[PDB]
Amino acid sequence: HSSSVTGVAFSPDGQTIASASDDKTVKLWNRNGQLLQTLTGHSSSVTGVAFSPDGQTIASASDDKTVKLWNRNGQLLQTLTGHSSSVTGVAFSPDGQTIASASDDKTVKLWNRNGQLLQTLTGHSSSVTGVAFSPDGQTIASASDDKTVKLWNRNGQLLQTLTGHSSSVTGVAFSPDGQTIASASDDKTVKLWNRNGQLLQTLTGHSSSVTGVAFSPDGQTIASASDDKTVKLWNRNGQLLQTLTGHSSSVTGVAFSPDGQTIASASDDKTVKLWNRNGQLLQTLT
Repeated sequence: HSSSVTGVAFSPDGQTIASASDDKTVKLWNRNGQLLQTLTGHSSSVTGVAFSPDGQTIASASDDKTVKLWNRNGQLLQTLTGHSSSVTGVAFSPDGQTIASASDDKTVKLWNRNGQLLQTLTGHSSSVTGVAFSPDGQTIASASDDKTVKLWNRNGQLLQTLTGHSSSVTGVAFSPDGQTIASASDDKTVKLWNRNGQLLQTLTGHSSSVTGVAFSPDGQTIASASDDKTVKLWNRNGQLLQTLTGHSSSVTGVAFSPDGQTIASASDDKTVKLWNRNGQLLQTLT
């Protein structure tokens, strides 16, 4: 990548890594660090990327106000138009049939893979910064600069507003068993919540804004990305397990391999880095 990497995701078998960048591309990489494809078509910075559960479809989010759907070989399949400002994040439903997009226009939109707008989730009072599907597919979680996470059903009905962060919420993730919700915030914390909206834990330790959060596939490990240039690994009890050091600028996103053994981090230093659960740096994708 020729500019900041803004997001990273692992394919379902973890053999392919997808990276989003301000250079307006998504790049696809093998686990061994070889560049496989560069997906070209967005007209401004790409802000996030997601793999479909089948590993065949890639979704990308962009400042050009669209989501694009791509196949694993780089073909553009759909352009999802409807947001009135920058799209900041994207997620697939667990059945791969629905795409959720987050936008500076203060909404989440829901789309089918044919590109039809299914629903607009309205309620946030400021930019929406990230979106996640519950692993049962029945709930949508959104993160916002209005300092909240909101939970929604597919009907667009607001279910819960999770309040407590003292600054913008930058990202959101469901645990693989759907029992826990993690949120990242400019207030330098990750907070863990249950589905009732109750705060379970506040993870403290990062020295600057937290930009993204992810669960291991067994839900036992939480990874957080920060402007303090680290990824931190945490257990469910909130204990800090590791600090992954090596990026030379802000870390913007993080993801786990499907066996939870490898962590991918995205950075403004224009790289993706791969790490072991032990905290050891493994590889750097440039």
